[PDB]
Order: sequence, then structure tokens, then C-alpha cells
Amino acid sequence: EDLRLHLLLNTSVTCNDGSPAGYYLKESRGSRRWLLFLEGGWYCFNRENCDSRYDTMRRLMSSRDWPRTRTGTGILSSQPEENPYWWNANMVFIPYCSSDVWSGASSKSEKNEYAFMGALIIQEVVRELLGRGLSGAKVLLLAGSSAGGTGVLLNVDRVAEQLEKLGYPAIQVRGLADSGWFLDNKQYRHDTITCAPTEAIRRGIRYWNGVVPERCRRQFQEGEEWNCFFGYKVYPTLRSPVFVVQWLFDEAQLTVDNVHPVQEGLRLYIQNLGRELRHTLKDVPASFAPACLSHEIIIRSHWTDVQVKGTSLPRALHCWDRSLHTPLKGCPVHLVDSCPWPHCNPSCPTG
Ligand SMILES: FC(F)(F)c1cc(-n2ccnn2)ccc1Cl
Ligand SMILES: *[C@@H]1O[C@H](CO)[C@@H](O)[C@H](O)[C@H]1NC(C)=O
Repeated sequence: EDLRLHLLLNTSVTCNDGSPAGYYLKESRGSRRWLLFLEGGWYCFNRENCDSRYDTMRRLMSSRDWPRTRTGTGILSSQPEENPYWWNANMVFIPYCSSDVWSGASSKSEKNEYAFMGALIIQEVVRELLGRGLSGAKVLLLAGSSAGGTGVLLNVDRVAEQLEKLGYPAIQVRGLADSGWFLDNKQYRHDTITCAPTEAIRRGIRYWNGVVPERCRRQFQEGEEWNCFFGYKVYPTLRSPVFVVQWLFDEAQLTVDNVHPVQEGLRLYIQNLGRELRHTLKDVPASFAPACLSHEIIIRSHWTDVQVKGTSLPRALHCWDRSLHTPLKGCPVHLVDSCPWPHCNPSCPTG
């Protein structure tokens, strides 16, 4: 259990129920690389569906029952056999306890039953880590899976601005967004369960006092900031380098699309979803998008097994690092499958 819990010293920065937020840390004294990982786990967007989440997903809304340690897995592992990419880095796991896709800036108060502080949690973790060795870093990689991957897209440029304003312009801030690149597409068939993500995010932003990156906000303007939660719309507005990992047939995407022998209508729907996803990645130079039906990858212990065009994700990330020192021979960073059906790639996770 190699990462140790630290609750935030600023106890005004809280989980949904007012308990302090926090982070799990494993330092690597001989390293100037820092990996800050944002946990996922959907979201809630009104009193009734947040109350239900508090009953059966309470660790996603409160720190009162968190364990003192967590084991680092996948990209958070310190063993080179499990993590060829960054096994020697300083490792930070930030639990998701704000239910706001890491976008909120609202406290619990006489008018708010819950606090939605995801964007402030990230900034306060960064602030407190500067005193624990981050001040010496060369690279800060903000990574995340699922809602945490969307959280990377929403917060990577604000972390860069924070460090510049605090006096640390030499720390290179980068993002790694895993399974958080969603499409606001037409559902296959069309309350909490009946609310499409565009409408649920629109309501969430108001409930959370949600915030989005500045350039994206200026493009879409008031009332339309929900657009910035969709990767293909927010990514072109970002200045920090961001590596995008996305299954072409993501299970959470299919869930919001109301998809579960496949006949022609659904066959064409699935094939068109894969084609649309591949199209949105055409101009993303650092990306890894295998043709599999799955969800999340980078903190799985067997994350090294999947390959696109014969290149694994830890290798692609290493090639990305090299590229950030014109292309590299045999060290690709843009890896998007072209085959049109789940598991047409033989290295897909077996389940
Ligand atoms: F696809 C959606 F629904 F749009 C989407 C899905 C999530 N999600 C799923 C699991 N964890 N977070 C978050 C934001 C968005 Cl935008
Ligand atoms: C604590 O965090 C709050 C909320 O982000 C911030 O406004 C304030 O500057 C911090 N206060 C203290 C006492 O650290």
C-alpha cells in the first residue's frame, strides 16, 4: 500500500459533505517528474440524484471512510515491470469526492446542501505539494480516467497558469486524458436516467457553479459552457500538451447513447460511432485509440498489453516524452485504429 493519505491543510476545500478533501502521495527522492492522477466516477447534478449517490457511493462524496493508504497500479505503479513509462516518478492519486467532473467552485452553505469544489481541490493539492518537493519539478503530468479524464481537459491550463503566477515558470505542465473524450451525438434510442449528457451537464454547471477553461468560455459564452465538457470542442482551445487515450467503442459512451445478434440498424450505429470518434482524433497528434469495447486503461495493472499498430501505450507515452524534448523513427505518438468493429484489434482487453 505504497501511497499515503494526506488530508488538505486548508479545510475550507472539501468533499461534497464538507469533510476535507485530500491526496495520496508516494515520493521518489531521485526524480523531478510528478504524476497527479484524477479519479473518475460519473457525477450528480441535483439534490435527489446527489442524495442517492450519498447513500451507495459515499466514498465519492466524503473522506470520512477513506483508507490511510492505497496501492499504486498501472501508470501509478513504482515497479518497472508494471509501469515501463514512469515507474520512478513522484506519484499522486487525488480521490474524486466532488461529483462535478472536477469543475466545481461552490461551498456547502445555508443555500447549498453539498459543496462542489473539484476545480479548487486540484489547485489546493498543487499548492500544498509545492512545499513537499513539487517546487523542484521539471514535468507535472496531470492525468485522469473517465470523469477524471474530462477533468484533465478542464483543468490542465489552469494548473499551468497557477504555477506561472506562483513563480514556477520552468515546470512543464502536460495532460493525459483517458476515457474522457465523449461525443454529443444522437442516441440510439431516446429523470436522471432519461436526461442526455448535454442537458445533465447544463444543469450540473448551474448546480455546481462549474468553471471551464477561459478560451473555451470566451468562444461559447454564457449559457453554452456545457460545450467545453466535450473533448473535441475544448481540446483545440488548450495551450498545454495533452495526450488523449480513448477506446473507439467506449462503454460509457454507449451507455449514454442507450446502447447495450446485432441487427443492421445497431450495426450501422456502432460503426458510425467508431468513425465519428476516429474523425475527432484526426488532428490530435498525441493519441492512442484502440478499436475495443471497454472503459478506462491507464491505472489497470495490465495496461501494458493493448497495442495499436504494434505499439503499446507505455511506449507511445515514452515517444511523446521524446517528442517534447518532426517525427521519431519507430517511436510513434499518433495511434488510432482504423478497423470498424469492437475487437477487430486482437490485443483488446478480454474482460
Ligand atoms: F459522455 C458523457 F456523458 F457526455 C460524459 C460522461 C462522463 N463520465 C462517464 C463516467 N465518468 N464520467 C462525464 C462527462 C461527460 Cl460529458
Ligand atoms: C483556502 O481555500 C479557499 C478556497 O479555495 C481559498 O479561497 C483560501 O485562500 C484558502 N484559505 C486558507 C486559510 O488557506
